[PDB]
Amino acid sequence: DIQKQEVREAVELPLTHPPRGVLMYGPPGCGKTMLAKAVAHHTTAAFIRVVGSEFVQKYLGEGPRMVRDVFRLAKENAPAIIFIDEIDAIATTGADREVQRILLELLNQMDGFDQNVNVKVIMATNRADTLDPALLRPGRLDRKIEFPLPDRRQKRLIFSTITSKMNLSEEVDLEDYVARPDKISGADINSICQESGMLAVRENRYIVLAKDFEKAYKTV
Amino acid sequence: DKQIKEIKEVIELPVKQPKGVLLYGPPGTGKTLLARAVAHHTDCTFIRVSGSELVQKFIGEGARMVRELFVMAREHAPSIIFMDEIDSIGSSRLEGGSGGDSEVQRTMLELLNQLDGFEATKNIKVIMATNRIDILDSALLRPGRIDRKIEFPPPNEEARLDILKIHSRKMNLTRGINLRKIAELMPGASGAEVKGVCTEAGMYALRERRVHVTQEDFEMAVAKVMQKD
Amino acid sequence: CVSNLMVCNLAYSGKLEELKESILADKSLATRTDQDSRTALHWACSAGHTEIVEFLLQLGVPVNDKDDAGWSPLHIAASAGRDEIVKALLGKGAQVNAVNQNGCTPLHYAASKNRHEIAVMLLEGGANPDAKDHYEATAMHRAAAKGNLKMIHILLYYKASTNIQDTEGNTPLHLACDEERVEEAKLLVSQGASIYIENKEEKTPLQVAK
Repeated sequence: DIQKQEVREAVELPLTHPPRGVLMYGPPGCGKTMLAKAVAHHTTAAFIRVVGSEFVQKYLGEGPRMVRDVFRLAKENAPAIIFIDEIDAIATTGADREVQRILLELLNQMDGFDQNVNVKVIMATNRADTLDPALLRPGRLDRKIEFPLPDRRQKRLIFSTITSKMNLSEEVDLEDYVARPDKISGADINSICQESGMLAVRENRYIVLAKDFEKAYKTV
Repeated sequence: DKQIKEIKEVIELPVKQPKGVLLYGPPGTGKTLLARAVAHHTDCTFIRVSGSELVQKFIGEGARMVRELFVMAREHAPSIIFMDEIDSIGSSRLEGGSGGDSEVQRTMLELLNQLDGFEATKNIKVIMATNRIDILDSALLRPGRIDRKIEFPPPNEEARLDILKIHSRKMNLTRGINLRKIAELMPGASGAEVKGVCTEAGMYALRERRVHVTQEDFEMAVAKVMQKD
Repeated sequence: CVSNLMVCNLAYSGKLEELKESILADKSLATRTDQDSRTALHWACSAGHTEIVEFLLQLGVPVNDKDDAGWSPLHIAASAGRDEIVKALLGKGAQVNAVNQNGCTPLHYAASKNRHEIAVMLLEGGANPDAKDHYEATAMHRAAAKGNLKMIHILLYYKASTNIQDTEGNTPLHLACDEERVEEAKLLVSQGASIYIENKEEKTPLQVAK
């Protein structure tokens, strides 16, 4: 609802036509692949998918040449929505600090490309306690987009954005199923709804009910 | 134009000797927009101290770099030094705020004594930004030998007509807009509300597919930044 | 086949004559339990078949049989969206304020998607408008959260309290401020919702709303 619309209006609306740094967060929800693939289907361009730990090797001069060549085909061919995953691991160990200063080097190379430039630098993470304060500095990452997990509001918002995609009976409840995580600590409510799809996918029942919501709450 | 105009004949003078400058006022915006926008018109690097965590490990591990920062400023001969993180209302106890702030006031004391001591390259500059009794402590410490003094007004209405004009020359704007009520409808606490109405209103000018930004759009972005404030 | 029991799959699939011949052939089939601790009445209330639950209630099936998760046939019928099944179960004497494992009532699930008929018929039978689950949350949290302003109003017809504190401490006015429904915020404030009551976050409903 608000995540696909914030990432959508922050990526594809400035793509062919003012932020550009879309930072995906949220450690409860796995995520980070439904939006990369959804972008890989809605937009038809070149995508250099990089798990992050792909350019950590003996070499030191090869990294900048790799991001500069991928940036020359990204800067030459199309507004590549290149997806950098798990920056928290490579954001803190001489190799890791080495790709940390390298990470600030490419963050300066997007600082030279203020915005509306040919190509775009999206970003994904799940741990913000290890992220440098210079990474989330405004002007660099102007959009801090969360995975809907804060207990009070965005839990119901992600209930709405997951009920907008999948089937639904009127048995879908919110009070006991958002106040239960308020009493006992729980995570990945979206992935627990997906587990309810993994218990209603047994082809016995045609419409999902709350027996797999509470049964998913007690089993997983 | 009242800040960049006064700042051009000091910053841009050794470009196309003043030792430092201080900026006082409520903790809004204009201390970094001026130093980094005019440092950006200088085409020079921007060297920050920013005493905090992860910087005593990231930029140097056991180096206070009070001279090594002038070695990085010696190799990077065009440079502008500015204190940004220390400008906070938290250093108000006048004991640990004045001691912890007095370590950086001493740092810029020995730095101004290095610029007065000798010069290895030109364009070396330092910019201060504080608002507390520490301002009066700096006036007790500055015996007024080598320092430049430039008045920095707070983000008032007169600091919004000119920053709205300078920050409105960049993008398109209609001529039938009143530059008084739209400046008065963005009260206190920064100028980044003005720059957020301009820059965040250009996305509504592109959304509406208009070639020029209208006054109703600036009002819309005023309401949008006032929903966030 | 929703369950291993054949008569439950006949109750869900709507096999009227085969379920009548099966239960008339063997009376025990109506009362048999499956792995989910459900009977034919539960699945027939899920599917919403009228004549099947009228044959089962005609033979005298227990109306308040709870499963492992506590779902009574009124929870599943009022939670299914069928008015006639609620008419039959309330006609037989179902518990208007029965609680499942988590503690919700069929009035709550009726109030989820703003079902007016099931709300008026359950509340008319003697349901509790201010009924609370284990998690301290009445139906006005569904009504204000899901945007069901008409459920707020018809719960106020039955004198529902507007200031039930949640397990965090938020009144239903905060959940009216969740969806940013200004009509629900102003209407609840006018009808008697207290803005002064705060949660553990020490935030008023006006501070949480944007």
